[PDB]
Formats: sequence, structure tokens, C-alpha cells
Amino acid sequence: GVLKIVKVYLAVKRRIQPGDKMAGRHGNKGVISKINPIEDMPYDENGTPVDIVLNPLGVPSRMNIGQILETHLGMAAKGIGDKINAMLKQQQEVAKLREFIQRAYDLGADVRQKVDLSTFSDEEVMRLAENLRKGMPIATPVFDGAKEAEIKELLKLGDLPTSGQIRLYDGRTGEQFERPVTVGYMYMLKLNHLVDDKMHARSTGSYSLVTQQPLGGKAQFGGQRFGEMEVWALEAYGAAYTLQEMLTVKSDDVNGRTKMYKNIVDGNHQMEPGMPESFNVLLKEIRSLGINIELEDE
Amino acid sequence: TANSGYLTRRLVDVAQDLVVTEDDCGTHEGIMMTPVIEGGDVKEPLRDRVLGRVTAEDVLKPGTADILVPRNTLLHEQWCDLLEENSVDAVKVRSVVSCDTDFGVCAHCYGRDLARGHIINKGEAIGVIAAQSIGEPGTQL
Amino acid sequence: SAAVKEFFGSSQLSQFMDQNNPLSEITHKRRISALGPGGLTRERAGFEVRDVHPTHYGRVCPIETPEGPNIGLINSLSVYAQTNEYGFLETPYRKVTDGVVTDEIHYLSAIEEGNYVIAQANSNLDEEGHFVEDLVTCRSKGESSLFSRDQVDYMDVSTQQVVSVGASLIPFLEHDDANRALMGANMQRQAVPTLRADKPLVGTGMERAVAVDSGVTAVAKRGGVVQYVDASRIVIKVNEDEMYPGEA
Amino acid sequence: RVKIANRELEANGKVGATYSRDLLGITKASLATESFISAASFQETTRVLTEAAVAGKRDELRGLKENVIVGRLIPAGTGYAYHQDRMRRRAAG
Amino acid sequence: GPEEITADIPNVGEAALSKLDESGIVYIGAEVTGGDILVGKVTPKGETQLTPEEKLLRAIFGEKASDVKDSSLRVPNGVSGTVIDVQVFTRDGVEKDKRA
Amino acid sequence: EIGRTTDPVRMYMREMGTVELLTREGEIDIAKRIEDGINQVQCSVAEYPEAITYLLEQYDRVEAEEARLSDLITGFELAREKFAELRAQYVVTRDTIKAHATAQEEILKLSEVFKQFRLVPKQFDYLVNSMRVMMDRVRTQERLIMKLCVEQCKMPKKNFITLFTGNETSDTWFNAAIAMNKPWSEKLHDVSEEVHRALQKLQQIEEETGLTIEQVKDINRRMSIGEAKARRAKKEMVEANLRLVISIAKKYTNRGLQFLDLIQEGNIGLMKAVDKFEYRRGYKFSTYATWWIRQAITRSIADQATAREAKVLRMRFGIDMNTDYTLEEVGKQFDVTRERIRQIEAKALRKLR
Amino acid sequence: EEFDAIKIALASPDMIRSWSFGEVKKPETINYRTFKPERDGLFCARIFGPVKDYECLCGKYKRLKHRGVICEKCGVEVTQTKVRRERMGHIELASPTAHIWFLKSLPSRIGLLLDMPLRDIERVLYFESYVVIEGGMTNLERQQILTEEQYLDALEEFGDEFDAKMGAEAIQALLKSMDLEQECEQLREELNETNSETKRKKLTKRIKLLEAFVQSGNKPEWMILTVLPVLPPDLRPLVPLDGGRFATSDLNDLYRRVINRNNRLKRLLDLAAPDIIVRNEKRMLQEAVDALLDNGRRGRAITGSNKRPLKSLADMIKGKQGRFRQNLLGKRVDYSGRSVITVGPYLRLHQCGLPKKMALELFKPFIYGKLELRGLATTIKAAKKMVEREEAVVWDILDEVIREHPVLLNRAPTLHRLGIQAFEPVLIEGKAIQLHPLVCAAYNADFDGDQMAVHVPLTLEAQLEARALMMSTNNILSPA
Amino acid sequence: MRLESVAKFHSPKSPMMSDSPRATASDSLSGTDVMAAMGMAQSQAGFGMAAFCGKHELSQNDKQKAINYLMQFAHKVSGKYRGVAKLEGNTKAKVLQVLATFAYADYCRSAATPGARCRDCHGTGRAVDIAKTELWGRVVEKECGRCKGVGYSRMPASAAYRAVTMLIPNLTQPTWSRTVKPLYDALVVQCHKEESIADNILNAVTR
DNA sequence: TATTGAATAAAATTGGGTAAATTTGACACTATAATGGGTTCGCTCGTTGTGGT
DNA sequence: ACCACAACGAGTTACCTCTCCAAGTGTCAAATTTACCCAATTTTATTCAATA
RNA sequence: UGGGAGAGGUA
Ligand SMILES: [Mg+2]
Ligand SMILES: [Zn+2]
Ligand SMILES: [Zn+2]
Ligand SMILES: [Zn+2]
Repeated sequence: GVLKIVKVYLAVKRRIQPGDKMAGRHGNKGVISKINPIEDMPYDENGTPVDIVLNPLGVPSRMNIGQILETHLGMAAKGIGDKINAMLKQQQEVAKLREFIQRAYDLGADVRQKVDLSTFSDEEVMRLAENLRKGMPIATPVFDGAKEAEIKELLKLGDLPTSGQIRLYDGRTGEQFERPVTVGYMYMLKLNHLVDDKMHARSTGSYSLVTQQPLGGKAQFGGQRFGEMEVWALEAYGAAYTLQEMLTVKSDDVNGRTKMYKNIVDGNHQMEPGMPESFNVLLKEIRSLGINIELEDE
Repeated sequence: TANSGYLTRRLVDVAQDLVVTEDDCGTHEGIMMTPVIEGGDVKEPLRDRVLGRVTAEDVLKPGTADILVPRNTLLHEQWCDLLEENSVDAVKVRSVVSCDTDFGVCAHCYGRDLARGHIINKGEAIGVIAAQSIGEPGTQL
Repeated sequence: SAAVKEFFGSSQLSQFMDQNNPLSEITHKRRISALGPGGLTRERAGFEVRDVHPTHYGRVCPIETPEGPNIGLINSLSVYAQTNEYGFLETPYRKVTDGVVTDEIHYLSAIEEGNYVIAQANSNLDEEGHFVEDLVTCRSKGESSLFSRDQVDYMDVSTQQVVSVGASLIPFLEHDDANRALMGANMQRQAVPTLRADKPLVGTGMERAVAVDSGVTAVAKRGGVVQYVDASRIVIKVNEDEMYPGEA
Repeated sequence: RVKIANRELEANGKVGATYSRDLLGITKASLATESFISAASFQETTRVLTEAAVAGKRDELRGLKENVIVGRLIPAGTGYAYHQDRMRRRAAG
Repeated sequence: GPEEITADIPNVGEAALSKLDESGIVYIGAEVTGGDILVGKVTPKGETQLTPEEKLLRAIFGEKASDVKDSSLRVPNGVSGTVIDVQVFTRDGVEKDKRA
Repeated sequence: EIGRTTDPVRMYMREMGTVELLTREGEIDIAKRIEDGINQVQCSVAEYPEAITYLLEQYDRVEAEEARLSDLITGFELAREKFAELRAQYVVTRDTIKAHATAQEEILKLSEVFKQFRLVPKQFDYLVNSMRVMMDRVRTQERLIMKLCVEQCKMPKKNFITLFTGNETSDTWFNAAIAMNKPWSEKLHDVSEEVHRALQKLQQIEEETGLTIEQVKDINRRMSIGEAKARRAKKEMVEANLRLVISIAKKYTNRGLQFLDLIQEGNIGLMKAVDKFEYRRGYKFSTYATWWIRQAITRSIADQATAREAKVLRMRFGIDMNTDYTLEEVGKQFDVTRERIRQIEAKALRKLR
Repeated sequence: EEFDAIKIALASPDMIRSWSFGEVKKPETINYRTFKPERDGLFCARIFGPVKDYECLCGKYKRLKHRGVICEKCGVEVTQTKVRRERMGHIELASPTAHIWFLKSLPSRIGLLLDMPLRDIERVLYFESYVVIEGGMTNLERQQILTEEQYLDALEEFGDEFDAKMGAEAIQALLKSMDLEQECEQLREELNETNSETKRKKLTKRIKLLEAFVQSGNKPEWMILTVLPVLPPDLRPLVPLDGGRFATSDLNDLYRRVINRNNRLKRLLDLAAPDIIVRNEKRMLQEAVDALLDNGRRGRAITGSNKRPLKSLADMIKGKQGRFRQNLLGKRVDYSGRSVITVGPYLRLHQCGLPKKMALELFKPFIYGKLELRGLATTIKAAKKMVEREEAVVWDILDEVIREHPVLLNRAPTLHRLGIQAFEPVLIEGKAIQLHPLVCAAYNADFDGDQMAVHVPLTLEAQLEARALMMSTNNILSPA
Repeated sequence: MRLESVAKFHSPKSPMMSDSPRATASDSLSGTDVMAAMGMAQSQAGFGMAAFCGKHELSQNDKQKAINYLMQFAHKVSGKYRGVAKLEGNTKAKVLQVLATFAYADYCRSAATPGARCRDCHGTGRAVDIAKTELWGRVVEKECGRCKGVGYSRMPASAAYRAVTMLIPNLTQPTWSRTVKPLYDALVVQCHKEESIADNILNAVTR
């Protein structure tokens, strides 16, 4: 039945925006609420602002302390990467780099990894320092982790605070937060529930064939289902006119919805409602079951 | 949450048509609200158990001061403090199960609209309010 | 052809593959469904089939599953889990002999491990010898209680033997509540790939295994040297040792 | 209805009826309500419509579910005035 | 009547015809937006009447289905982005196109 | 067991499994009984002179050449001379009906010359239907006259039975029923217009068949028992061949229909097979029946899958133009008519010739 | 359109003929080469009205100037095609068939009427046994079931005196012959001497059923269908798919099966068929009508092509996905949209942050009205291009319109009434709604991906209801 | 000209039966902007829109709107007819109401009125002459002699006369034809005028 | 000096019928022998009627 | 009079994404429509004089 | 156009 098929491929780049869902790895999901300028983000006394400000009140009810331990270990790893980047930017030597990277490698308590840069030639040590200049990656097996003593040992190597917390300054007023704030490097993911796909709105569109009610779905430009529980909530409020508006002129009442559209465009916000067409569908189906049902006139 | 949704649907459908249609049925029945003292403690005292009702009869005790509050008065907060300071034990107040109004209830056998604080108007879907209020914390159970 | 195409196209177990990241596809390909033709149904399954049975230790993950009306009915295969020739799940253990924990590996099925005393992977070893303590923890006949250092019959082959693939990418998983670790293992599979890839500074070491085994990279079939790189082609000159005597 | 019948029986001076209350469950009461539209829209639509079609009933649309299904103002809130207006119209008419 | 994919689209403005090629398919690289055209497919509407106007039209030109309903594929609204790949499949017997 | 089932095809299989299966000879003498029934109704219509004068009526209107004898008579050219001989037999039975044993033996001679009066089977179906029209018309005239002649009485039937053995035509039995001094007599003596209408209708019957109601009534009884024996033999034939319908209806089970609808279409095909079945061709029953079974089943599955009168013949017969046109396209482009143009061209052909 | 009751009863055959607009006589829906209905089919235009708006079928009468005109070439009246969902047909059944509801919806409504066992009633309707209707002799009593052997020996014994029938026609003869007033008097005098409690409760059941019948005015034989009504074709439409192939309408399949078996029963009854074939055809017609009314009730469910049971009229009425519970107690709604919520901690208690694109789409007829009232747009195509191009004057009009116009904000599930609340919108750049942080306890709405629905109220009554009843600064205290 | 397309658009959604649908363009118009243009063209020319929707039995509530506008026109125009210009207030309001309702029912009366279609032609007003077809060969048509070409039984104006002489008893038929019936014909001519000017303003809007 | 009611003639309508076209529905296509069908389960819990020592 | 079977109905709400779902053609009787006639019957503007 | 299944997901 077809003659030819043309397939067209598009490609969009979707930057993050308020309403985009974001999560770490420990079940700490969240929705971006604001995109703050760098002069408004909090900073430490080197002037580096923080990339993301999380909420501390989400921790002690959900008890995911791997969030905090990953933050501290990421702070330590980025401190080691900062020191390697400082040595590379100053162009120190190969012996200084070999000594410092070796000291960072054989650091744990009784760990099973034995890396030795004595067999590493100098071009490989420069290549390794170039790949480590953005932070040394750290493995931590499940139920075989790094202890807090080893986290604090790496923090002491990186010339960072041992307790994990630095003193942050306010971005806007320039003042200082009265307590030390936990600052580190979590690993954030961008989940596929984007506000570009969730956002939808409809004033008028197409309607279903049998019931004459608006369609359902963002794909075919549908209406939000005002269900049974919302009908109960309007009944509890007492909003009888809002409920009749929902049931008739925003719905399967044809003359009412045409007259409502042209009355709104005429500037006269007033409806004249009638029988919804799904009730006539119901009357015809109970009649087609051989059962005479009829609206008795008075 | 599946069972809570089914229970809330059944409750709303049993109590959908109950509207306050009158103002006072004029009856003398009622329930004798006493503080629940079951166990070795009080669970809910009389102030929480009676704040917002309407007295089915006058208070008649020799007691400590022989208090008399009249019939058909909405018990306000200071009236509950009057009951506190005179240490009243129990009081017969009207309820919706003893309203003599057919096809609905009266306003005086329901008492205070708890969302507003004053006495309830007529034309309120108290059955839908009651069924939602009962079936809402079923997820918390 | 009609029956086999009907099955492969529209059975209840022929699922459109999740392809968000490589972890999505690999967790879909290692998935275990209690539903389908011959299995259960979603609406009329109780709490007893949706619980963590004690024989799930090493065969089925206890912290990776959906969190809806599908919760106990969709599971995930653990890291070292195999099948029999009959189809029962089996997991490897190291056989201890006279206290000496050897390097001999036995895949024990679900009923065979219910007889022996099996040590925990968090029990201490030294000099490639024996246990460092006497009152050693173990599990036997369902329950788990303390045992002597010579009574033990087996040991777990690794500390990540219980958890699945996606639940073993979470760093500091043991400091997490299980309700949040479940959701973290779920939500890793919904993460879109971004513009420039960025390795985690805190990881597990399972990342290289997942990235190679997913087939989403390009691994080298025969080693050698690289003759020509492009944005769309890699040309590798093989070493003459791996080269076959009738090719280039 | 039993209380109304006994009320008019003591009005015109007659014997009156002796009743006994029946605690029904939520499902049994909401199915044995005196309105087949509410009972059918709650549950057991086949049995409710069958018994109602045999008995030849009529719903008087006295309730919130009936005025929601048919589409008029509910007898609650801001529709109470219009519904008692309709009551006094079709009564004093 | 059989449909055809050609750049000749009735009653549309020549701004939207800049993104298409001479063969009726969009160029690889054109940044399309919502409510734009990607491929021009027109449909024969149907004769159903014999007026002297359409008789003189089919006399002067020979477009024997001169009432055609433009049913081109348009990009859905709220969607944007470039065009990175166009694949055209054809059946046997029909000569395909310059673009194919 | 009656009771514990609800599958309709299971109940149908249980129903059809009670009648026994025929042998080779059983269908042969069952078809012989069918042949006996059809020659029984053929000899009761052979003695009937109204069929003879209606076939003579159709003969002397086809002697005006309105129709062909191909779709009228299959045999006994020879048709013209033989029908002239039969017209001679008709007119000698006509002018010698006035005299009474000679009239009786000439009724015998016209009924035995009806024994070669065999016609083409579609026209034979139309002839037994037209004999049903006229013969069953005077049958139901007799039926309305007997029901109308018993309903007005409202007396005990016994004296009316002994009065019914006579002629039940004229007024002498009416005067006999009047002069027997019962209370129904003096209130029912106004039945004279009823018996007089029965008199004039019975004189129409007298010019129709020649004589009284008793001979035509027993001839109606002979026709009734002949058609009843034919129907009972047809039922006994179809009730022992439903397994054939099951055996053929299994091959087309999943081709658009349910199972039992195929069986019912095959049952109608088997009824049409036994209605057109002849036994003297040597083939037993099955190779004739299976054609109708397969054809009916595949047809059901195929189902579920004057200037004006001159110009219509101008655009009808392929004349004065390039190609021919059937009764559909020039009908629908001429007017909205389909069979009216067939009637119009038939009127043109019977007009201009 | 004024009425004050809704009255239900049983349907007469003359009542069904009075709703009817013509008999459906052939099981074809439409021609498939040219998408035109057939004459006297299930989709026929001469019965159910024309297809195009204000046309006939043959296209001769095209304009509205012939507003109601019966054409001559086709016979279909030119009018609105709105009449295809109001005009019902009927099918004259070749034999009476029983209604499945008044046979199986327990209590059986016929075994409660005649006081017969349901097994015996189904054994009569299933053509498995006879039942006597009137016995002139004393040997036979009414409602006695005979087997076929007993029927044959009693038939050769008594000859012609009694009359026993079989099938739904027998039960219709029984219901036609019974006498409700004499039966009610007999049962009412039986209830005096009744000391047994089970006989008393069974007798009160039967007495109340008889009294309901005689007070409603229904004849008791209308539980046996002789005419079958046909749903209008726009309430059981043919939906074409994308590949030129129509989709399976289960009501059309069941109606087509009823018409096929009824035509075959008419041909068998005309052809003087044998009694076994006639009884099998009547049983198939009875089960086809019962499948159409309620498929999965009596026997096995008649399945479709995909091995699912077909939908029937009782399935269209009943259930969570039924007409009542899915389209009458709650439905889809215009002037509505949804998005993800975020925090607006800069708002007052009566404000929500509503995106610009969302409010622009929801408020489009108000923008058209103010565009006419300010004179910036004279033609509707000009107003469409002005709103579509999003001019700065259009944004100024939108800020004027949004001003003092409350919107309703709802989050599923609405467990109590404070899950719908009216806010005044603020137009913000973005795509996410900005909820105030204090109403999040009422909505149970944390910000990990919860979505909410906006609902615009239109009339002045609805706007003042949202302001005076459902505004978030009126709902300070719980109702619970 | 322009108006009857909107009467096509006041229906519910009808099922399509064709091949490849959905032109998806702004070739003619949508189905909602036509109602928006009806709303824009309601501040002027609302009489004819209300009368047209009441005549074609689409939105059967503006029948009362058209009768009210006709009553206002009759109240403004009643000062030039000698029979009505001398009556008192509520009686003149009631006679204007009853002849406005009958004039609007006379304007509404077409071949779709129940009980008004022609007996022979079935509304078409065009029968086939059999003699001219027999002499010509081709098919011909003629005027339906019973309906005389209009296809429907017209409304007699004496129905309003019978309905007003239950209120004004002393008003006979000659003075009804002399100084009352011109107001009735002025009402139906005003209905046709308002429908024409509303179609003109609709075509001016959607151009 | 008009205007209006009784009478009135011409035209439109209406109920009934009626002879003649014309449409409707059904048929109609033929011989070796052939003789009883393929569906359904771990898919829990309350209610209610129907049948049974 | 007092207990074990079948069958119905119930299981939250809303939203999102995907895949997949032959051939007129001739003929024949009976019923039905259809174009027309026509007598009665209603409608409606026009006339005559008698007041206005 | 727009209906029904099945699968997965979000709160
Ligand atoms: Mg949430
Ligand atoms: Zn009272
Ligand atoms: Zn037409
Ligand atoms: Zn006419």
C-alpha cells in the first residue's frame, strides 16, 4: 500500500533548566529549582563558588550516609588533583611528580593495590599526571569500603580540613556563614524526566469520537483528567458552579462548549450548560440493552 | 495505598448525599461525651472531645460551683476553659446520629464547621468532608 | 514462522530494550521476571512472593527491583550468579579444608548450600591460611549464627556476591539505608548520557567491567599497533604473533 | 420514609408502625440506597439496573452523585439556593 | 490517485520552501523549528464536480487532479533542532527521485 | 447426559450421535421411498384435470410464441407433434366428460398420459409451485369454507357429522338442519346467505373439478400423505448424514467463522443436495452431497470475505457504438434503474416483433 | 431540557419499534473499496442518517439550502450527521430469545417469578427438554418438565390435548399465561399458614416481586426479547488505522453475528427444515444474543482475533473503565495543563508561579477577546498570527488578563479537599510551576518530580467560587 | 456565501471515511477560530447569528435570543402600524410577543420542520416528467405540482391570527390583514435582513 | 373626511385515492468415495444464591 | 432446618514512553413507491356601505 | 484521525 518512505532525523541539545530532575547515586533525587549566578553562589576564601547547593535536612531522615562519605572522599580526591595540577602548571620535575603520585597511591591501611611508578617511564608518568590533573579517581568496593580514618588520611595528604568542613562565605552580602559547611564533590546524574517532556497545556483541541470528551495525552494534545476524587474535592468545597463548568462546558457538552468559546471571545464570561453527551451515550446503551430508560419530564 | 483508595471510594459513596438541609431539628437526644480513660491513662480529654459541639442539655451538677451553661450553645474555647476550671466530668451533646431531621441533618446536631471555626452553614456536603477526613490517613496506617 | 515471530515480537517477555545508558541495557539483559506465560500475574500476587527469601544470598539481588506494583516480581541477577543445567541458580564458594581457606571454587545450588556452614566474606584471613578468631559468624539451614573456626565448610568468594550489577556501582553502599539504596540503583538506569563523559572520582572498579561487557564500547579483537585514527574509523595493524599465516 | 409515615399516622390518629434499626455495612448501604443511578455508578451495575428495571423505579435526583452524572448544580454550597428554588417552583406550582 | 513527493506544494509561502530542496526533501543541516515543513507530500483530493473553471484548468495545464490536499510531513510543535540524516526508501518499479 | 453442559457444539454432537448411519443399500431404498412420494404427488396431480387445463393454457399461450420450450419441457421437433397429440387427448377428454364410466376411464387415460409429462427441473419446480398456487388455493378455499361452515354452528357436532356425509352444498341439508326442532335452529335459520355463498363458490368448484367435495378432499389427503412421507423420508435422509457435514466442515474451521455456523451452512447445503438427488446414476450419496457441502461452505466464507425504448436498445445491444453494455452501466447512467431497463427492453422486444 | 426524574422500566416490542428508525437486515457494515455504507446494513445511511455534514450519499444535494430533504437517487435524507448518534434501529428476531440479565443476574427474575429451578429453566432454553403449558387432562400439571421420551409417550398417549413446547418460546408462553393477581393472592394466603422461616422469606421475595410487577405495569413476558434494538453507528464507530485497515469493533462483530444467525434461522424456517437443524439454529441465535448483551456470563466468552473476550454492552456499562465510572463521575477537561512543580520561596500565600508558555496556551480566547476590545486585531487570521508570533503587545495583554484571575492547582491523588486550591498566577519564565512552600503539607507535595495540573475557571461564578471558597488564604485549618 | 460553513462547524466530531487525512495546515481555517470569529462578530451583528443558529437547530437556546431581539425590534418599530399603536402596555407587549414567536417560527420553517415536508417530492420540489422522457429519451425534471416548487408546506399567517384572537377578541380578519399583518411581514423581512447583514459581517471578519 | 365588518373570489393546502412505473428479494451455476471438535490451572478475599443429609 | 460450591466483583489516582492490532450477471413474481386528480377546505387580499 | 491490548516508568 505504500510507495516510498522518507525518514527524517532531528537532533536537539537540551540544557538543564528549572524543573529538571537530578540525582546522585544514593537515592537522593531532586528537582532543579533555580539557576543562580556565580556571584550569588557561596564560596570559600579562594573565591571558588560551589556548583550545587544541596539540602542537609534530607540526610538524617532517609539515612543515606554514603552521600556524606562520597562528598568527603570526593573533596579529598579533588584536593589531590589540585596539587598534581599545581605541580604540572608550575612544571616542577618528573621526580617530584613521581614522589607525590606514589605517596598518594600507597596510602591506605593494608590495601591490596600495589602500584609502583619505578617501572613507569617518564612519558607515562607525565601522561598519568595529565590524566590525574582533574582529580585522582578512587575505587571503593561495596561492603569493602574506605574507612573514615583513610578518608581523613587522604584529606591530610591533600592539605584540606580533616573534619571535612570548610568555612564558606555568602555570595551576595559578602558575610560568612556562622558554622562550617560540608563541601565536596558528589557525582550527580541527569535523569530522563525533563520539563520539556512534562510541560503541557491545552485550551481547546480534538475530542474523542464516542464520548465527545477531549483527548488524553501530550502526544495528541489532550486534556487533564478531572477525575472522581477531584469531583469529591469540589463537592467538599461547595463549588457547585465550578463543578458544573468542569462537567459540562469544558467537556462533552457541545453547544455549551461552542457557546462558551464564543462568549469568552465576546468578553462575556457566562455559560449556558446542558446535557453532557456521555449521558446520552449511556441512555442509548441502556436502551440497547432492551431496557427503557428515559428522562421523565417533571 | 490500593486499599486506602478503595476504602475512601466506598466511604464517599455511602455518604455522598448527606447535606445540612435544616437549621435546628429541635430534639433532645444526644451522646454523653466522657473522657476516654481506658487503660491506665486518659487518651483524649473532655476539652478535645467536646470543643465545637452543641449541648443537648444543660450542665446539672452540684459539683464545685454548680455551673449552668444553657441548652443549644456552641462550646467555644473559653467555654471549654470554663469546663476545665470547674472540672466537669461529662456532658450530653447532640450528634448527627440523633438528628431528627429527615433527609439530612440540622446545623445544631453537627455544631462547629472545623475548617472555619464558627457554626456550620446549611448546604454543606458534610458526608463528603467526613469520608475524605476518615479515608485520607489510610496511607499513614 | 508465524508462531516464532509472534513470540519474538509480542510475547509478554519480549521487551523493548531500555537504552538510556549502558547500565540500563545490561541490567535489562540480566533481569529475572516472575510474570509472563506460565508465571504469576501482577494483580493477584501476595506478600509472600514479594519478600527477600534467605536463599537469595548470592543469586538474586535484594536491593534492585522496581518500586511500584512490580516490586517483588521483577528481580535482578547477582554478579556471580550462574544457572545449572536444570535451571536453578548457583553461586560460587571457596572450599575451606582444615581451616585452610583454599582457592578451589565450587558453584553451590540453592538447596546444596542449606546443609553446610558457610563463612561470611567479612571474616578475616592471614598468610593465605585460616581464620584469625574462634567464634566465627556463619549461616546454615536458613539462619545465621556463630560457629567455631574449624566447623566451617565454605566461604563467600567476594564481598560483592550478594548485590547485582547496578547495586554494586554505589560507593559506600553499606552506609546507606536499603530503601534509598534501592532507589539509587533504580535511578542510575535513567541517567541520560551528557555531552562530555566524566568518570566518577569515587567509584567501585565495577565500572570498567560494565563498560567493556556492555558491548557499547569498541574493544580490540587482536592486539597490535594503531595505524590510522579518525572520527569514524580505527585501523589497527596486528602483531605478527597474533596474525594468522594467510592474512594481512 | 418510615418516620414520615408514622408522623402522618400520629397526625391523623392511627396505630403506627414498630421498626428495628439495621446496621448495614458501607457497601450494602450504598447499594441499598434509594437511587439506582448512585447505586449503579457505585457498584454491581448489572444487578442494580436489573432490579431497578424490574421494579420500575425512578431516581428523583436528590443527591450529589446524580446531579454530577446528569450535570446540574449539586445540592450543596452555591447550588443549594438554586436547588431549593427549583423545589419551591415544582412544589408551589 | 497515487501520492507524490515533490517540492511543488500549493498555497504555501516561499519562505518555507527555502528549507526544502528542488526534489521536495529538506537539506541536511537545516535548523528546523515547530510548524515547519520537512518533506513535501501532496495528496489527490478528488474531482467530484464538473465546472467550466476546472475544465479550463485541466485544459490549460494537464494537472488532472488540480485540487490537491497538501498533507506534507510537518515537525510537531515545541520541537526544534537541525537535520542530521535523511533516509529514503522506495518500492520496486517506481523511479525514485534525484534526491534518492 | 441431559443437563450438565453449556457448550452448544457439544450438545449438537450429542444430538447428532443418536441417529444411526445408513449403509449402501439404506440410502438406495430411502431414495426409493422419496421417489415413491414424488410419484405419489405426481399421480394425485395427474388425475387432477385443473393441472391439465392449466398446462393446456400454458400450451396455447406458448403457441403464441412468448417463451421457449427449452425451459418448459424436458421431453417425454417431437415436442410440437406430441403436444398436438396431447391437445387432441385434452379435447377428447373435454367433449367426452359430459357422459359416467367413460369419463372415469378417460380421467385414468389423462393421468397415465401424464406419466410421460416430465419437464425440465427448474420449470418442474415452478410447475409444482403453480400447482400449489391454484390447487392449494382451492384447497384453502375449501379450508376456509369448512372452518367458516363449522364456526357459525356452535352446536354439538354429531348431527352435523351425519349431515356432513352428504353433499354439504345445497339447501336440503340446510332444511334438514332447520326442521329438526332444536333451539339453535330458530336462531341459526338466517344462515341462508352463508350456504348460498358456499353454493356459488361450490358451483365455481363444480366448473373447476367437475364433481363433489369428497373426491377432491381425499385427493388433498393423498397429496398431504405424499408430501408428509416425502418430508419424513427427507428428514430420515438428512438425519443420517450430519457426520458428513462435520467431516467436511473441519477443513475450514479458522477461515473467518465459528465452528457451528459452518455446520449450519453445510446443513442447508445438504438439504439442497438431497432435494436434487437422484439414485439411478449409480453413485451412492456422498460424492453428490460433498459437492453441495463444499460449495455452500466456501460460498459462505466468500460472503464473509418511442425514443427512450429505442435508445436503450441502441446503448444495450452493442449497436451504433464501439463496445457492448450490460444491464447495469447504461441503467445507472440512464436513470437510477436496474431491472426496469430489463422490463423496458423486454417490452421493446415483445413490441417490435 | 427541564426534567425532575429519571425513570427506568422494561421495554415493550412496540416500544423498541417506536425508538426504531428502520430494520437492519444485512450484516455488512460498509463497502471496503469505496467507504460507503450498505443498504439496510449495520451502518446504513437511509436508516441512521447521512455521513457528511449536510450532504446526501450520492452527492447530488450538497448545500445547506436543502436542509431536510429526502434525496431520490439514494433515499438518505440530507441533514446533520449528528443524527447518527441518536437514531437506533431494530432487528426483528425470527424466534424469541431470553434476556441474559433477567435469567442469570442472581436472583434469576424468572425462577423467582414462576418458582422454577434455574437448572430447569436453562434446560428448557437449551432445547434439552420440554415443559407443559396447559393440561386439559388431570394427569399433567403446569410447569412440569418432560424429557423427550416422556414427551413422545405422552404425545402418542393424549394425542392433542396438552401442549408442551421447548425453548424461549415456551417460557414466553408461560409468562404470558400466568396470572399475577391470583398468584399474589394465593401466595399471600399461603403466608398465613407458613410457619417455616425459609418458606416465609422465599414467599416474601416472590410476593414483593409480583407486587413490584403489578405496581410498575410491566408485562412479565417482556423479559423474553422478540425485537432487538441496535445501537447507533456513531456510538460503535469504525476506526480506520494508519495502514488502510479498519480496527475491530467488538459490538459490530457481535451485532453481525446476531444478524447472520437470524437470517439463517429465517431461511431454515422458510425452507421447512428438520427439527434438529431448526433447534440447533435457535440455540445458536439465543447464545449469540446472550453474548451481545453480556458476553462472559452464561457459557464461555466469545473471543476475538487476538484471543481476548469481546466487549459487549454490559461491559460498556459496568466496570472501572465503564461509562459511569470513567466518563460521568469524572472526565477529561479543557483549559488545563500540567508540569513539574518547584519552590517559589518569594511568593505570598495566594500566589503560584505559572510559566509563560503554559498560561499563553490556556488563556487564548481571553487574549482574542482583549485583542478585539483593544482594536489591535480586526480579523481572526490577524489575531491568530499576533498570538502565534508572541508580540510584546500580546504579552502585555496576557499580563492584563492573568491579573486577578485565579487558577486551580491539583495534585493526584486528591485524598482530601485541600489537594485543590486556587492561587493567583504570576507569569514567570520557565517551564515549571512554582508552588508556595507552606501549602506543600496540604498537597503532600515534595519536589522530587511531583507534577501538578492547572485548571482555569471561566465564568464569573467560577472565579468568585475560587476566590471565596478555594483560595489558599481561606484554607488555613483542616476540616478533619 | 460565508455563513453555512459555520453551521457545518457547530456539529460534534464526525468520523472520517477516506484515505490519508490531516492536511495539517491553515489552508481554509481551523474549527476553533471560526467560533472565535463568531465571537468577534457578535458585538455587532448578533441578531442574524442568533436567528441563523435558531433556524438551523444548532445551539437550540438562541431561539429565545432571536425572539427577544425580534421583540425589541417590534417594540421599536410598532409606532407605524395603526392596529398596534393604540393598545396599552402589557397587552401590546403580549401581542408583540405572540406575533414575534409566530413570525420567527415562520422564518424558521423549512423542509426540515416536523410535519412540513411535501407529500410527493419528499422535499426536493423536483419530479420527473415521464412523457418528456418518453419523447426525448434522456431523463428530464419538472416542478412538483403539489408543493409548487418550494418543497414544503408554507406557514399560514392565520395561525398567529388565531393565537392573538384568544387575547384580542374584537379583532376580526379584515382589520388583521389591514393593520396588523404588515407588522408580521415586517418581522420576517427583518429576520432575513439581519441574517444577511450577519453573513456580510462574518465574511468581513474571516477575510 | 376615513375605517371597518360581512361577504367574497381566487389561490394554497390537505386527505384520500389510484393507475402505472419500479424496486425487492431470491435464485442460480450439479455426481468415484469421502460420515463425531481443540479449548485449561499461584489467579487472593468477601458476598450471595443454589443446591444438598 | 442446617451446611459446601460457582460465580461476581473488588482491589488508589494521575501522567509518560514504546510495539502491535471472486465476480457480475440474467431473470421473475410480488410488493412498493410515485406522479397525478380531485373534492373539500382553509387562507388572504379585495369590495360596499356604514359609521367615524 | 482515534479505539483496544501488552510492556516499562514517575509521584
Ligand atoms: Mg513527591
Ligand atoms: Zn430535633
Ligand atoms: Zn442523493
Ligand atoms: Zn413537492
